[PDB]
Amino acid sequence: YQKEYETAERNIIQAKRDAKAAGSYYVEAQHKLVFVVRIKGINKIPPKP
Amino acid sequence: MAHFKEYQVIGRRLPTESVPEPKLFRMRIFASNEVIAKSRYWYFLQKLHKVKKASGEIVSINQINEAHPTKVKNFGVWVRYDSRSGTHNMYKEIRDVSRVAAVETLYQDMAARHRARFRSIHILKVAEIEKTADVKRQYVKQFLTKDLKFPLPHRVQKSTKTFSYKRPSTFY
Amino acid sequence: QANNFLWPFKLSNPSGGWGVPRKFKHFIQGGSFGNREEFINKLVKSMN
Amino acid sequence: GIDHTSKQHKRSGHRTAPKSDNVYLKLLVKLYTFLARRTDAPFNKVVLKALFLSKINRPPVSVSRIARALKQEGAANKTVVVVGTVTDDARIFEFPKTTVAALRFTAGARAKIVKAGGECITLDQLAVRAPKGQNTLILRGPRNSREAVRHFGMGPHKGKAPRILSTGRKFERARGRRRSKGFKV
Amino acid sequence: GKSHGYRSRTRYMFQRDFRKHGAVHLSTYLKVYKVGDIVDIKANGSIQKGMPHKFYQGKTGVVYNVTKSSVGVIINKMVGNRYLEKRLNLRVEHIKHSKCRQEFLERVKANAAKRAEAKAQGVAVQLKRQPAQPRESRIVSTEGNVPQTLAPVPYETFI
Amino acid sequence: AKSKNHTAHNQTRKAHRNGIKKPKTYKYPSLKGVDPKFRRNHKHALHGTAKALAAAKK
RNA sequence: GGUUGCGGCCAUAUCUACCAGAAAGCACCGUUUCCCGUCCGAUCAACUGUAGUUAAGCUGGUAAGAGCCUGACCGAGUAGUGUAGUGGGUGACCAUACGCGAAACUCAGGUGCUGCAAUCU
RNA sequence: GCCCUGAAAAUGGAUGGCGCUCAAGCGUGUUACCUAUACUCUACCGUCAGGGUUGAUAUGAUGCCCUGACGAGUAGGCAGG
RNA sequence: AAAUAUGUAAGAAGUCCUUGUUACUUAAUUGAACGUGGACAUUUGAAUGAAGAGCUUUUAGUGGGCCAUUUUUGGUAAGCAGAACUGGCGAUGCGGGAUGAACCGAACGUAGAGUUAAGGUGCCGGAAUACACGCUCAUCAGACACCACAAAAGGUGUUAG
RNA sequence: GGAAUACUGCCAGCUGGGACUGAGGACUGCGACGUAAGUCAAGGAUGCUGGCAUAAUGGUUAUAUGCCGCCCGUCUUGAAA
Ligand SMILES: [Mg+2]
Ligand SMILES: [Mg+2]
Ligand SMILES: [Mg+2]
Ligand SMILES: [Mg+2]
Ligand SMILES: [Mg+2]
Ligand SMILES: [Mg+2]
Ligand SMILES: [Mg+2]
Ligand SMILES: [Mg+2]
Ligand SMILES: [Mg+2]
Ligand SMILES: [Mg+2]
Ligand SMILES: [Mg+2]
Ligand SMILES: [Mg+2]
Ligand SMILES: [Mg+2]
Ligand SMILES: [Mg+2]
Ligand SMILES: [Mg+2]
Ligand SMILES: [Mg+2]
Ligand SMILES: [Mg+2]
Ligand SMILES: [Mg+2]
Ligand SMILES: [Mg+2]
Ligand SMILES: [Mg+2]
Ligand SMILES: [Mg+2]
Ligand SMILES: [Mg+2]
Ligand SMILES: [Mg+2]
Ligand SMILES: [Mg+2]
Ligand SMILES: [Mg+2]
Ligand SMILES: [Mg+2]
Ligand SMILES: [Mg+2]
Ligand SMILES: [Mg+2]
Repeated sequence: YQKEYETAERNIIQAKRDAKAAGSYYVEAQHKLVFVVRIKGINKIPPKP
Repeated sequence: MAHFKEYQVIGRRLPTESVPEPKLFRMRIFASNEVIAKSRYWYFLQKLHKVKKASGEIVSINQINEAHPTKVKNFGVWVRYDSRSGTHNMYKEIRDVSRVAAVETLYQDMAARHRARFRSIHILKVAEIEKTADVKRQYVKQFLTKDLKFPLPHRVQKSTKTFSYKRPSTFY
Repeated sequence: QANNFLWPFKLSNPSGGWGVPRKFKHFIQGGSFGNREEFINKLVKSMN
Repeated sequence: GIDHTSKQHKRSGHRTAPKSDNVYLKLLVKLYTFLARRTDAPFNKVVLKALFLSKINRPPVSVSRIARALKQEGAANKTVVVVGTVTDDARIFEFPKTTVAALRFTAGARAKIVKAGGECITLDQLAVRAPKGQNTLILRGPRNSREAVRHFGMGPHKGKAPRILSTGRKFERARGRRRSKGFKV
Repeated sequence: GKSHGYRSRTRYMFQRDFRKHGAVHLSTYLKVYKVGDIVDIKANGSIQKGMPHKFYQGKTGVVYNVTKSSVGVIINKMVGNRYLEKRLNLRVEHIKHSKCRQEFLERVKANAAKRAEAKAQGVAVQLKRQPAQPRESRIVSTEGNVPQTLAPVPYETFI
Repeated sequence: AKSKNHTAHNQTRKAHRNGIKKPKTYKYPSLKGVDPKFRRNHKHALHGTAKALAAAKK
């Protein structure tokens, strides 16, 4: 997994530099994952949310 | 809306089989982080082309650093803004070392003098003014005269302690 | 299945603060709430 | 705080022990909770629970009812288990052999079963013979056959029995019970 | 005082579609209905018999009966804190096969088939629908598409 | 004295404590209101198929 | 491809005007003994297919034609709207943030498609 | 934009008070700091749940033991005292 | 002709093949229903969650409500009267709004340590008489949501356009 | 042309100061370091030293000081009224 990671990240970096080099723009994949933190307490909340 | 950086934002409409390769549009946006800058990109694009970010994508976002961050320049600033009772265009001048430095004083100045918060202003153009005396505005021309010097009368030093055993002076 | 096996993470309040005068506006508007994108790491790290 | 999604401190709605104070029953319970815990065997888990049931939920199993179950294909030699009491029934004539384990036999039921060459076992006796419930047939009385339940769900068009104390024409048979007297039900 | 007749509040609901008044075309009478079919109810106010009450306008249920001129439909209606089961006798002018049960049956076939070619190749299938996924990396080129840069525009009156 | 006249206020809070569940679905549902001729013939159809199923057990 | 009978969708099929139509069909068209209906064989009924005609119907063409249809980063991401703030404003009201998104307008293109059966230089 | 006029009510008096004028005022930006019965970690009380254990072997099997979570309350219901 | 709200579906009670029953139905073993026998279980037919799901009986209190944002009717208006959805108060302390049923924050076993919220940090009072660019001088300045009001109209005050 | 630095981010990089806690009670578990026997910071604190006796310390009580604290019961949308 250390390798997987290390080379995915590196890959993306070089992708970008190559596009630049070709006069193109690399556009990154949209994020497949998020972390969400609830920051409002628990009173007065509308049913749907 | 803070300590400003300036970004190139480049975006486009999503590809269709009908139009792969749709045209690319760029804006220079002043904002403090890139989440704001892309927001701002879409806010303007939506007022200028049919596109919502749901039909478009951002292709590139890149910070543009000041080229000569210690040459002093005089900048022309063009601004559109809302007052409590209408909306106005306005040309002002700012003397500074970087666009990013200029723009930030623009925002403080719109706040001080016209009570314009950030939501209410659009930066229309910002430009180094090439030839001195294309400078139009007194309060910047004043600084452009030859062998300019001035004193700073009445100097107040801040004191580190609450009592002082001598009556201070303002002498500079 | 993996994610569900993980109980909800119980974070503390952020150590160092929220960095804005008011949480209940959007991150775009001066802060907390909504997608702050990459900047979630800094926030979660101070909460963790 | 916590946005609770479910009642806090809710207690399972189930008996955990018999409400009875009969020492002997507690002992049958003490037996079965060892058995239930220490063997696999679904059987004891079932018999464990049934020991806790209140009287309304142990309706009696009758001796003809055992006769009938014994006529199931491949059932004739099973030992039939009633976690409750077995009652006599003058309605079957030919009654077969088998071994019935129950909480209680009425006198006629013991007689009947015995006379036909069979055997009456108590639950601990059934335990030793069948620590895992091997070759048993658990039987249950008709619970909704009770008089109380005739009146449940009483309402317009429900088909239920009023709680009447005294019956005949002249008691609750006129307005609202026939088209000729106001409406019908 | 107040007024709550049977067709109360129905002026726009039972009206006919603009430039679509008159005879109802025969397709309506040629559809066949089966017990267990899923129909959508929608009143045709030009046919006053066999007409759904207005609560059922826009609602979809299951056919439970078929008759000379009508289908019986089962609708589940909420009254209080509980759905009650309701049965309606609608004439056919007021009913229409539910189009989504059709996509569904079509897909069930498609599914059986996808399963077949997969087994008669002995491979994995994957038959359930995924939702729209994030979007993978791309390289946009600039050949013929050097980005055009835009700026905000000055206020102006057009009046 | 006049008093309040109507409101729904609180009524959905109340319906949703224990509330809504759904229909009570069965295979083999109520034949209530189904065409009498039809039913009368379904009877005979079912009797017959039962008959034969038992006929195929000798 | 034409035409007829029975249609599906029900103006891209309707409307106005002017042209054009071989062949077959369809039509108009001749007749009044009969069944049948009229103030009136006009309609409706019957009879011949015989005496006649494409005039009309009908089909298609024309038209910076009326209407209808379709498209469009045409207008307009506008109007309106779900959600957010101890945002602005004396207020009326307005701006921003995450989203959804019209109508009229303008311009471009189009003006029936089709199922069954029969028949035709 | 700020400021000034327009701007009249009754006991003496209220940006909360003092007082503050390149503010301790108005607009805006940036850091640090103070602080709730909230959040994080830990002890203890109780409630609920799940689990183990009289197999022969001293003193409670409605017991002993292990583990996780939870705790606002009028009218009112039940429980243990 | 929106937005928000709203109905149904996303399969084992399913699919396919074979051919049984009837008094219904068809010109017609033709359909319609219900079935026998045979085949198909890895993703079996989107997502996320499930603190277990389903069910029965019986009985308390209540049946004056009120408030806020938004929609909204009557009224010049009202701390007025009347509806819509949600969230609150009532039944509820705690931290902030000096004060205060209803606003902001946040809901509560007994405690220790840490961190924050809303709100604050001259002194009263815990916390920079912090940093930065302006603007403002009032012989009636001004000073913070709900909130404890101010307008038309004027100024050669001063600012920027 | 060749560097540096800032900014942002990563390290299963090394270290200093301060504060609260120390539940548990033979052994069982997962490991780590050792060539090894052994060792360990690895399923919850130990070790060394000292201090106190008509006392260190703790409970109670009175009083002062800081901050806080309206009269209960009742009906009520709303009671310190
Ligand atoms: Mg923006
Ligand atoms: Mg917009
Ligand atoms: Mg404006
Ligand atoms: Mg603007
Ligand atoms: Mg809020
Ligand atoms: Mg967001
Ligand atoms: Mg043809
Ligand atoms: Mg068709
Ligand atoms: Mg005649
Ligand atoms: Mg005539
Ligand atoms: Mg004639
Ligand atoms: Mg005729
Ligand atoms: Mg004709
Ligand atoms: Mg014709
Ligand atoms: Mg023509
Ligand atoms: Mg035209
Ligand atoms: Mg809105
Ligand atoms: Mg809003
Ligand atoms: Mg403000
Ligand atoms: Mg507002
Ligand atoms: Mg608006
Ligand atoms: Mg507007
Ligand atoms: Mg979004
Ligand atoms: Mg549309
Ligand atoms: Mg077209
Ligand atoms: Mg056809
Ligand atoms: Mg034909
Ligand atoms: Mg305001």
